[PDB]
Order: sequence, then C-alpha cells, then structure tokens
Amino acid sequence: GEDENRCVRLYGPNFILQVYSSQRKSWHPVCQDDWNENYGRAACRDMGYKNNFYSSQGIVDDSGSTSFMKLNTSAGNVDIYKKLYHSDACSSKAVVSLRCIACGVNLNESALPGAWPWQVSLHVQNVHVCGGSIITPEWIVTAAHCVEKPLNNPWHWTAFAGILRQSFMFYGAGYQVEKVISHPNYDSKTKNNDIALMKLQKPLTFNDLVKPVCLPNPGMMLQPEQLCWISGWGATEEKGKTSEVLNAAKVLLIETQRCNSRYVYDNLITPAMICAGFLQGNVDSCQGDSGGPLVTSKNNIWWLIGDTSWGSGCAKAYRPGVYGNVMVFTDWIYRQMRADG
Amino acid sequence: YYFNPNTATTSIGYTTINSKNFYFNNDGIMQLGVFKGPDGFEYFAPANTHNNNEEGQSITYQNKFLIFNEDVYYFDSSSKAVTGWRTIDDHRFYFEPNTGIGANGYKTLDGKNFYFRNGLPQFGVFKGPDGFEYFAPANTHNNNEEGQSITYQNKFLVFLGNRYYFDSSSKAVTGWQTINGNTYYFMPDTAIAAAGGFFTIDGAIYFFGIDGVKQPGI
Repeated sequence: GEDENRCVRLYGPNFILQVYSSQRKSWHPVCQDDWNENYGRAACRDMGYKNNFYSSQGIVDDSGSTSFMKLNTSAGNVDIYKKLYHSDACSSKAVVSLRCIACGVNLNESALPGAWPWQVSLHVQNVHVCGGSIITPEWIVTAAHCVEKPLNNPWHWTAFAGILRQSFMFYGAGYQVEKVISHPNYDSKTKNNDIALMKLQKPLTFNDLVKPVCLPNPGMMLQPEQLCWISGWGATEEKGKTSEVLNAAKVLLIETQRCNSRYVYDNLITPAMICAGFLQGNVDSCQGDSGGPLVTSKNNIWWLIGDTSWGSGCAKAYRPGVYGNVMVFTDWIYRQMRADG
Repeated sequence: YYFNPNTATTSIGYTTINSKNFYFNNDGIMQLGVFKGPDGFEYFAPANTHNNNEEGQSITYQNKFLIFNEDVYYFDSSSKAVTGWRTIDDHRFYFEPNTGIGANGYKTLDGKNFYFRNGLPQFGVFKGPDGFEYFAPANTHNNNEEGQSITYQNKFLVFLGNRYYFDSSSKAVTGWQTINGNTYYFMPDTAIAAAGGFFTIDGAIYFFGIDGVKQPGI
C-alpha cells in the first residue's frame, strides 16, 4: 500500500496538504488540530523533498469540501499516515497548508542579475547546448532530446548558475552532473514526454542570484492566455548563435485547441505539450533556449509551466514554440526524487 | 621601448633585462602576452599580475589556463605553454604548433578529422572541406577517439533534436532527399532536417512532421 494508501499531495496555489483516502477513492485535506511541525516534516519527506522544510500553518478552508483526514495521537509510534482517519468536520475550523521549500521569489532586452535565479546553462564540451531550471538544491529540469542516446553519460554535462555572460562561464567552474534521468515514455521521433532530470553531484547554494522555481500544484486554473516569460541564451536575430547575454521575452500562452489547428501544427501537439507565442511576433524562444524554463506569476509566486521542446521559425510567429507540460510530469518528478533518497 | 645602454640599439625578441625577461616585437615595441622563449613559450603579463611583476615581465604561470584576447593557452608545471595533444582534466586539447593558440575549425590530423572550438573537439555535425561529418563521442565506432570523425553511411543521425541523414560516403546530404519513400529537406547551411511546422523553402510552403518527413498537403 505504497502506491496509493500512502500518497500525499500539496494542492492549489495555497499549498493545502492532502492525503489520499483509499476507502472513498478521493483526495482529502487534513485538519489543523493536533498538528505540529514534525508531521509537516514527515509529509514533506514522504513527498521526496528529504530535509527541505519551509513553513506550515493553518488557513481558513476555501475549497468548500466538507471532509478531513483527522490525525491521531494515541495510536503509538506508528506510520504518520496510519493515523489520518476520516471525520465529518473538526472544531479547529482550519486546514493545513505546508510549504516544503522556499521558491518562486526573484529580485524586482537583457535580464539583470538576480531576476531569473533559477536559470542554468548546460555545457557539453565547453559550449552552451541546453538550458535548465532549478527545482531543488540538487535537481535540474531539462528536455529529453538534450540528453538522448549519443550524449547520455553524466560526464559529458556541466551546469552554470547565477552567471549571466556566456563569456564568463569558464571551464572547470560549472557543476558536474552525477546522473541523467530521461522519461521512459520519451519517443525520439515525436519527442512526446520530452523532459529529463539531471541530478547534480553537489547541492546548489541558494542566494539572491540562485533560487528555486516552484512546481505547478494541482488545481491552478491557467487562464486561456496567460502572461508568461521566457528566458535563456539564444539569438533574437535569426541565422544566429548562442547570445552573449541572457535575455527575457514576454510570451502569451496559446490554447491547445488553437495551436493544433491546421494553420499552426495540425495535431502535432499532444496532451503533454504547451504552446506560448507572442502576437505580432517579434518575440519567442530560439536555439540555446531549448531546455529552458517557461514561467508565470500567479498569486505572487513564480510557477514553472514547462520547458522548451521545438518550434518552426522562432520569432517568425504563426509558427510558435512548444514546451513540455511540467504539471503532467510532476508526479514522476516526485517519484524520481523519492527513490533517489 | 628598451635601448641597450652600451650600443643604444632597440631590443627585439626575447631579451633579459636586470634578470627580468621581456619580449620586443620586430618594431622594438614591448609586447604583452605569450611569445616563444629559449626554453619555450612564456607569458609576459601586465603589471602586478603576480608578485608585483613589472609590465611586460615574464611571470611564473603554469598548471592553469590563460585567456588573452579571446585566445586560449595552457601552461604546464614548467611555466611553458603546451602545444599538441595534452590531457587536461581527462580531456584532450590541441594547440597550434606555430602560435600555441587553441585550435579552431576543421583540422585534419594524422588521418583523423576533428572540428575544434577553442581547442576542444566538438560533438555533432560540422562542415569541412568535403562537407558535413558526424563527429561523434569516443568509442562510438571502431575505437574512434573522442570527437573523431567516423564512418556513418545510409542511416539517420539524431542529435539535440537535430535529424541528420548521411549517404554512402559518410557525408550528410543536403537539400531535397528521398529515403525509404519519405521525402526530406536538409538546410544547406546546417544540414539540419526541417521538422515540425510550416517552412518557407525556395519561396514556397512545406509542412514537415517532427520526425522531419514532409507532409504532401497537395
């Protein structure tokens, strides 16, 4: 009962802790009574975050559902999720909110230092090949086509964080990647499920210039056309190369029913893919921005939407770019972090 | 400029002054950078670069790299710039015998062809005197060295999302091609097979699936 009756999930933009109820086949929140920091740490560790704990507090219930996995005290030194049991309603009037890692905060054309602390550059043979996105001190998200077949040893890659100038990414100064994990479903032709995990050999030290980017929690309600941003080293000019500077471009999401139209991609886009162009063109991703982060701001937190997959003109819009859906893979990401622990 | 106190002649080339070594060009101008000394290449660094060294004085500087006006060098334990193949941190670099700079571009060597960028062989497809070639990692085919060009005939190559196709001569094709009944197009300036959306080729419109195969569309 470890692939069901022991699964916890944070929910919503407010980080509402939940526990699965096999008896009723549902996700339920947890009442705040009897709860302390220790069970918050246990719920974080179970979720693959290991020792990362940020804050837990009670928040007035807003989802509206009337049911709770109430905790026990006299059960003994047993599994934490051996205790959580159902109840009609607690008297504390508060549900638990649990943040396992501080993320999604940045300092307030080219991008200034500390504006995208979660951006990294990946160096195969001293040359910028793919970007990335920090999610924890020792895990970076990128694409599967970056690390496929010929290039798949962790000994080929190296990461640079907090440095803005490609000229300033010296040899022997990056972070060595100690493992490369590609999604098993990844299909080299359709590039479906194009996401890879690249575990660094040493943890990243977080400061004003280096910081994580939060993962998409379930139930985010992305509006039809958000206002995202795209970052990475590329070339705004076509027929270009890896830009000397890190840039950033406002991009607008595109509905999958429009992006799969026959003027755009005629069903090329699968459920695990996301489009984000910009009307009037003049802005999109580009080479060297493949494997880079697409992020948005909702409820005061920078969220990770996806990572770059492919395009057909790259600032020649009416053929916009495509990114993998981080939300869909988040459970596999959690599993991979959990097993490695 | 330095003039000999005895003969008043301007110094040229490697010169030792008050036990301090300096280099002067053919015009007698003191130079900063790397030049060949009697025992090998030496670095005449700016002032105060090491132990309050004077401007243009050779400084002890080996067992680390050197970036100077986009040029790359490396000095061994003897403070002399290294040339030829050298294994640094389990990686091989090649430096020009004449100048010692890091290698750049296609460079045939002893029957093995590479494509250097700042002295480090690169992986992938890069144009050479005959065309493009699959410069591949080590031991990818017949005990080939790291980045050495390898024989890759009549089969596709996928690399960072780039789909190349090679012919019988182990050179990547370009322009229109037909393979196993599937019509392709490969960008002439990169040999990258167009893929994934409408493309403007020869002043027309062509749609290619992300496998790269063309879509007729009439």
